[PDB]
Formats: sequence, structure tokens, C-alpha cells
Amino acid sequence: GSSGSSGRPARQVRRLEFNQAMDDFKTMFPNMDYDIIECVLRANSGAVDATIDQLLQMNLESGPSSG
Repeated sequence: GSSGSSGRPARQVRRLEFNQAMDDFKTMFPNMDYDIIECVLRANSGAVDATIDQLLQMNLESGPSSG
């Protein structure tokens, strides 16, 4: 029947990607350590967009900007 109740759909999968990420980071930052990479992953709480900027800067390090 379904009448009256009209809510929005909310699925539950949150597949997310960690294994792949690690690899990406492995290729993105070789100097990085599997412990570090992940550290960020967790430190940031599963967030590539973040985990990236993280290692990004890290690799950069107080220096020239370039661009």
C-alpha cells in the first residue's frame, strides 16, 4: 500500500576504497611509508581527497611554490 509515509531513499553500502587508495598513494608518494600513508588515511578517517593534500604538502615541505 504505502500511504502517508513519504521519506527519502537511504542506502547502506559505503563501499569506499582503501586497498586501491594505498596503491594510488604508493605511486603518488614513493618516499611515503605504508605506515604513514595509512596513518593519514586513518588520521583523516578514510578520505583520499584529504589524505592527498596531506601527503601532498608533506612531500612539498616548506620550500618553493613553483607553477
